[PDB]
Amino acid sequence: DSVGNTVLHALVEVADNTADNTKFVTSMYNEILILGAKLHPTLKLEELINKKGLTPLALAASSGKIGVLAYILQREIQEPECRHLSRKFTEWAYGPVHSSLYDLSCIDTCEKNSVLEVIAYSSSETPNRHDMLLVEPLNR
Amino acid sequence: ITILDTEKSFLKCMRKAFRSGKLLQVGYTPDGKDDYRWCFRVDEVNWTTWNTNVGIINEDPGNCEGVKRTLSFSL
Amino acid sequence: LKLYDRRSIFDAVAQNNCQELESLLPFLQKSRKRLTDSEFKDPETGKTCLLKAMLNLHNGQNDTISLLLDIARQTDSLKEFVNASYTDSYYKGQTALHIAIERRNMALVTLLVENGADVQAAANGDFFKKTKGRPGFYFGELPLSLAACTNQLAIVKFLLQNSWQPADISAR
Repeated sequence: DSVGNTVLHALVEVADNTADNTKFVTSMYNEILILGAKLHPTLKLEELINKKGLTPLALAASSGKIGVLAYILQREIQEPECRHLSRKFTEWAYGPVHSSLYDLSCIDTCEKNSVLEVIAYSSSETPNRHDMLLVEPLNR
Repeated sequence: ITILDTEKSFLKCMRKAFRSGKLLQVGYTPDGKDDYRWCFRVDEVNWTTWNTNVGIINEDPGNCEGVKRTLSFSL
Repeated sequence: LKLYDRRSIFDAVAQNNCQELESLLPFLQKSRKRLTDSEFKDPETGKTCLLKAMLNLHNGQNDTISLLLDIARQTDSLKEFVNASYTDSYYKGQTALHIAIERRNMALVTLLVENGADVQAAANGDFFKKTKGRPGFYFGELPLSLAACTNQLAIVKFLLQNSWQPADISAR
């Protein structure tokens, strides 16, 4: 649109942290990436930016959206032909013990807007900055 | 905020700021290539369920700097 | 006379194509070799063709394993064959039986122990120790301790009451 938001941006804008809204946002956020790859496997959907230059990951961290943030970091798509869209990769399992590879591409001070930067430097008008350090690949 | 301001103040810390970088091969992308994406690590347990896992990267357990990937990968 | 090296056998074990595994018996009759041949073991971790079949598991029932055991009885080194284990320092002594009990496979336990897999083999390897800093799982380093700590009530009775070679309830 005129603001620069795409479909994956707008699902973050229309989230409001309630547990009913977290259900069908991340469910609808899931279905577009898979259908993005079927029509366009050459396309990378979450690299795109608006006029403020934010990615749909960092837009969820710039605002206070915690459920959309916890989903994108802990994202595994288990079915084949669209597994490369995952972010949390389990590596081995020996009964109880369950070892996982989280990913650190956009986060961890690598790019222009990393979510480790954007959470801490946010102007406290965006709520739940304190909450967004509780998710698993950041808090460790 | 202490951790971020220390990284901005030093360039040689930025090449050391790759916390658990490891540049690991993870899976197979389209057009048949390795993944090669920087990845962290974690540990948990589960006892209430039986802990069934659909997809597992390394069939053989532990992290002893030698692994063999599982045939669960499609490509 | 189709040729065989270490890589082509392990792949036939892995991807479960039993059509490749039909001339492995006359080839070992040709080269005067057993399945417990030094070239067949993987060098850095002593994984056998039996151990490779345990990790690669299709729908709970690999069928490559039963064909390796049919060749090992013809090369009559079966008791040394199933008792082969990892010699890696991170993996000292983990056998075929430690895997089947782990993966909750009742039938795969039964086929292993009848072929001379000694149930008192101890996993004295650094994954199976405590290692309070390292990643590890401490169950007590013995197969009867493995079936008991992982809630498997059927197998903890079977290991004590198998007619071939019963277990020790007092070992440590």
